[PDB]
Amino acid sequence: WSLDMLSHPQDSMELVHKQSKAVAVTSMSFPVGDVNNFVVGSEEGSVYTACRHGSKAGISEMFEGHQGPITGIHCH
Amino acid sequence: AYMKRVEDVLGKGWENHVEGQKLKQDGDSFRMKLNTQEIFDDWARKVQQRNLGVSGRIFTIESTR
Repeated sequence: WSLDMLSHPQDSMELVHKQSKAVAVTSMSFPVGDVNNFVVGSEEGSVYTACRHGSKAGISEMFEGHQGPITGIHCH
Repeated sequence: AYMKRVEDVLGKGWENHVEGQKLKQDGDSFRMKLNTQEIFDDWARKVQQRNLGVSGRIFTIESTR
């Protein structure tokens, strides 16, 4: 969204994995530099890296190393 | 002319922009306070009222007095 126009999203798409199931995100975070490869804290596990530009935008891969539902993420 | 100045400055997405919506509303209401066809209506009625017996008064080319 621009900070000017807000009646319509500037650029917008969903976020689904290889399967067409939803990605209940929770506190995503862009890494340093805005390389558009923001990490997404999903609902539980299946934390993803997701791109914004190109046809490959969105969900890149799933890594699971915990089973409790995710609450946050951060980069540095 | 000011409105076209505004949108040429602010792009065609212009009311979507934070201020353009405001200036749009204001120019519109200001425009609604300028549709003067009522003046011609009522005044045309007064003219018609006078026209009933005045506008073609040549009926007495050299009227008595």
